[PDB]
Amino acid sequence: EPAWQTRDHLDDPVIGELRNRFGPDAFTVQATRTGVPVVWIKREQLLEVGDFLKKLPKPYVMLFDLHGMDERLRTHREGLPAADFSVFYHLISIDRNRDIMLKVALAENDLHVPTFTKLFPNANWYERETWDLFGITFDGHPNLRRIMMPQTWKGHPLRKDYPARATEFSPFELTKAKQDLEMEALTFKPEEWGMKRGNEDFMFLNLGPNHPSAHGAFRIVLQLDGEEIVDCVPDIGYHHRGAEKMGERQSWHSYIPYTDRIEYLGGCVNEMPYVLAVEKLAGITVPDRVNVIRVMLSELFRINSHLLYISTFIQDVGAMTPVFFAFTDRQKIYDLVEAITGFRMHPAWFRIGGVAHDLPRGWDRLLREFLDWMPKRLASYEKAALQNTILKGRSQGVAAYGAKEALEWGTTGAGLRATGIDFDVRKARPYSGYENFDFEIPVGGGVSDCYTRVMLKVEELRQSLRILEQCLNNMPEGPFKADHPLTTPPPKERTLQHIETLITHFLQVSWGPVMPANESFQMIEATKGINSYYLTSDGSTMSYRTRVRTPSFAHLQQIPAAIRGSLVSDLIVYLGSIDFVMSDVDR
Amino acid sequence: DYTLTREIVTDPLNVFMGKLNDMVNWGRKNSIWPYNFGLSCCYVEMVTSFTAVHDVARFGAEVLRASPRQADLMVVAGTCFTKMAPVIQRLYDQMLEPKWVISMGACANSGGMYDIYSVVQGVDKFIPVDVYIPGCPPRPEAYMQALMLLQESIGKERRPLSWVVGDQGVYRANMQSERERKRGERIAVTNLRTPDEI
Amino acid sequence: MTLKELLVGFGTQVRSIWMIGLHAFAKRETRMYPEEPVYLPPRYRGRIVLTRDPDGEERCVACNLCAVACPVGCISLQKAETKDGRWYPEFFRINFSRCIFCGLCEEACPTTAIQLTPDFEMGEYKRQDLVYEKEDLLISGPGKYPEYNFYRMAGMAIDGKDKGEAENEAKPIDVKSLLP
Amino acid sequence: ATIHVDGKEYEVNGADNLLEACLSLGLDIPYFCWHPALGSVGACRQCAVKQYQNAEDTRGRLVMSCMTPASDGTFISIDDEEAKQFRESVVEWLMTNHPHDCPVCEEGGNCHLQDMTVMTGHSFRRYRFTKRTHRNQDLGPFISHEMNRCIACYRCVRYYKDYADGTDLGVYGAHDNVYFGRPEDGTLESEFSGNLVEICPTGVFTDKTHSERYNRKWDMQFAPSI
Ligand code: SF4
Ligand code: SF4
Ligand code: SF4
Ligand code: SF4
Ligand code: SF4
Ligand code: FES
Repeated sequence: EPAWQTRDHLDDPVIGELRNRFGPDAFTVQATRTGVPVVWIKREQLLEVGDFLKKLPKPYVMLFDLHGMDERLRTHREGLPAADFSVFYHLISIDRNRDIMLKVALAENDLHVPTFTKLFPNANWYERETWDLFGITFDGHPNLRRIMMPQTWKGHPLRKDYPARATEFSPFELTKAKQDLEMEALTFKPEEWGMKRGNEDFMFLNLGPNHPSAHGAFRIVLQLDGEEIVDCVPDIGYHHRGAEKMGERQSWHSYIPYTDRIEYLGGCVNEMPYVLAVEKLAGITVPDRVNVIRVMLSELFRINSHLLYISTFIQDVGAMTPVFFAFTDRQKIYDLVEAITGFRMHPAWFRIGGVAHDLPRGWDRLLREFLDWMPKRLASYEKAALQNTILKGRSQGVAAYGAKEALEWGTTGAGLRATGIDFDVRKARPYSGYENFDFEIPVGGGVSDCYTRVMLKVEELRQSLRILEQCLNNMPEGPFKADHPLTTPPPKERTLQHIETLITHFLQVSWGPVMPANESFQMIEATKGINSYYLTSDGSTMSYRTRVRTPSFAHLQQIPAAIRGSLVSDLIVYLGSIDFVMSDVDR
Repeated sequence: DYTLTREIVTDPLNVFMGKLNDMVNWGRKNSIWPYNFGLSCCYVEMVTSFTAVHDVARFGAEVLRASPRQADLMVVAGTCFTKMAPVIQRLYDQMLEPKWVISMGACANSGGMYDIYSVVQGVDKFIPVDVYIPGCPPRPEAYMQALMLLQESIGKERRPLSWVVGDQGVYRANMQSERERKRGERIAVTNLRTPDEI
Repeated sequence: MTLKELLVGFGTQVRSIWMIGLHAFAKRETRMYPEEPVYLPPRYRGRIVLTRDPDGEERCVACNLCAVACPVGCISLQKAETKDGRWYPEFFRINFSRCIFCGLCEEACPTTAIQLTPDFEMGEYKRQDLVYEKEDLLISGPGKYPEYNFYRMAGMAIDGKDKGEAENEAKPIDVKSLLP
Repeated sequence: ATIHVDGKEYEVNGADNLLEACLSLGLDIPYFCWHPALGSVGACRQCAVKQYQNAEDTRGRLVMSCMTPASDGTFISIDDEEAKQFRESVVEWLMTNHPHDCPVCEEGGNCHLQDMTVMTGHSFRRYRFTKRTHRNQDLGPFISHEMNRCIACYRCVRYYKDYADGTDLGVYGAHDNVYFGRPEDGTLESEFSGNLVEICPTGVFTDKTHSERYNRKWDMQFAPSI
């Protein structure tokens, strides 16, 4: 049986456990191509089901995702409950190496769900974004405000009746927002932001919208006792691009450039889960050469992103020299990526069923030159900066947390493995032929400090260099695109001389490829954490729903829980040690 | 041909005042201080241009001040989000004359691919722009080429030497476009290398 | 702090001093732009052109596939026809203030007319001049694909190519022919 | 009437054939020669589905859904492997002589033959021989004629003669050299000859008035008018 086939996962132990606990009539099993069991739970049993999953013998300990879906226009809902809207909760059991998607159906008028923050604290920001974009109210939430849009925003943008296009610019609302920005400090109250007792001792300090580093530009408001942060709430949404609304707005093939800019240091890494999920929707099993090419591009971009993260951390501590040489190494990587894909940072090169072109003649020479170049520069940067005492003193012991804090806040990537949990997507749930590569997953001792995360990313850099050596030495000969009818686009020469291939190309670049009505999911290990795409197709040439789960959202939500009681400089080196971008946070 | 900001007015430029304006223009183009403002991807290529492989510093534009009062040029490199547009406007208003604007990339040019509810469709909707770079992102040498374009536009603009005498309006030359300037050599291109090689 | 920590710190700072000095004694890696031109690979996605066939006519048949494959929607064209039946664009305009240089239009061209060329120097003073028209895009040669001619593939009759003169096409047999 | 399509029970009209009954239920069967306003003649042999004698039957036979009535207790399968291969083979046979004309064809993006080519899943050409060619006629100021694109689905002659009672359009020749059109160059004399541009599933008969200032269907702004 192919891995993309529609399955209900009734043989999974959690289905039998739920049947024995709540009864067979309490829930509905939906057969999808997500690869996880999808269970429709009644709204009044949601807290009981979540607590039962949290108290299992090998329990579901992390809320991976939480969002909503506008099911008013969904024409193919066979076997599904009646729902104007839906809210899905994606929970992951690391011990079981499993996951389950719970779905709550909602009517149009009765658009309220009980809060999930009593079970998982990342439900705070996830439900804030669900309320912001769908208007679904979560009862018992401490502060249910808009997290992506400003507070003075009319309408919820991810609803189907909201206009996706840009509204007409007027200087009146810009001037009003400028006046509100200038009056924001004098008219500040801590009750809206969720703070308390602003005592006559604490100061309230805003960290500025603009920020002079590559991580982005965002605001954090600090409640301070002297120099100690007693509370903070991050102000995000300044980098919202409406990427999911664009997923509903673009075809399957034309959304790939929009996948590139979700996290702009990732490129092909961000391209990977989208094309894998669309290939699950299409029933495409890509050949081995496609898998090795995609793995090579992903590892090159992972090395690029990790080099940028290490150099920016070294600069933020105070040593500004090695970011220049790191950018020279990034320029070598950009030379190879320019040769292969034709672009530097957003290649837009992965296709549904393959890649846009074949590997150019001379890719192996440039890869060999880069692989000879890298280790001496890595050792030079490590000995010049990362072994120096001042950066170690500034980084060690700053914003540490254990495995429980990483699990309850959905922390992924270097932090989660620094807490001693060996959970990598490339090993636990293999994708793109990652089971044919000999590489290791570096981990930590149980405390995720700044320095531990930086050194874990250095060891990930070395492992990605090993994977790139394996890609260089063993590159299969064969097709760079699948032999499926839904390979978009078809191979170019057969398009240029065969009429049926020209017909397929004509109807796939113009109207778009038709994916049959199903739901697919793909989870990959990104450069900054765990990145997933969740695609709902209604049978058309555009995505009915494109949900992008990013790790940076979870990390910025974990920020107040780990920095509470620390200093401002500790906060800025924590910001430098997370490996996030604001486009990843706000999408 | 020139245009005024206090309409189209011809070139007004005694020879000593002309040489003084020429040396003021020379000192202004050869010392351009960008502002450290980051929005999106295009700022990553901006700081790529500032690094060692590209070395913006040869143009004398590496000083890279962190306060807008000390900056001569504002490079809007990224998307003008709805929440970030008042910040951009306040930052540009914090600047002092003379102040020029380089729009970097498709987002800051026109909104780019993001014709979306939360993005202002071009930074020229609310602040005046001097140079535009197409790209997503522009490569660092394209930013260098825009820096030279701004230098050319600076070197033949007329500004008051002081506030005590002379005309206090600004004169920016209606420059010939790069498209019609380079059309002579761009159309003459016949063959290019096939994409199957390195 | 402790004396051992102080001595280790002084050693690490002196080591950083020596390594930065040795970086100073190294070889420069700076590209001398604009004096040294930037090397770009042949498939680099820069400035867009419209190319010609080896016979000298423009390759575009105004089929509007590139305009609909554009995710930005920055291609506008209209189909005109010659008296001999050859399709061509009456106008072709690209808003380069909007284009993200992603190459989906070149990927969607069935005649390989639209082509992204290795050229990045495209800065402009006014945004109105970033709308390139057909007089600014059509070049004198074939570009990256030097031999492909769509009208040799097609079964439509144009000037210099009648029915049955295309490749893999037989001569037309009239229904009034005497052969069975 | 009761039919069972791929193990799913449907209630249909026994006076209809299986193609119109299954298209009314939303099921997708490729077809060329059948039209709702014209009837079933079984020409293109494209609408094949596998019919079984009863519920406990595994062999079945490939039948034309347009030619088979939708009688009570009828067991058919559309997604059967043999039927899918046969439909892809029909599209493959139609693709042997079809010209490489989609960019310069006014039916591109509006083509039923393109839709049925994509729906059958046919995108690989193992035919390496020549394609037959036909000369075009002048049909007047409204209808443009391009006989290379014909798939011999007989819709034009059926509509124009059996429906519209026209006399000046017919079918000539035999075997694969079948030609559709007028006996000589001249204006199409029927008052309803413009419906050929939507009756023809290919780009043979096209709108010349639209072909003067042509743009594809996705590029249009449509309104429901009178
Ligand atoms: S133009 Fe492209 S590279 Fe620049 S900010 Fe926008 S999406 Fe990023
Ligand atoms: S490169 Fe991409 S954005 Fe630019 S015109 Fe082509 S399809 Fe549109
Ligand atoms: S896809 Fe090619 S032939 Fe078609 S309109 Fe565009 S440039 Fe012209
Ligand atoms: S009739 Fe259809 S398949 Fe034939 S050339 Fe025209 S669009 Fe293409
Ligand atoms: S000309 Fe058109 S309608 Fe007539 S038989 Fe041929 S494909 Fe069918
Ligand atoms: S539609 Fe049945 S054979 Fe043509």
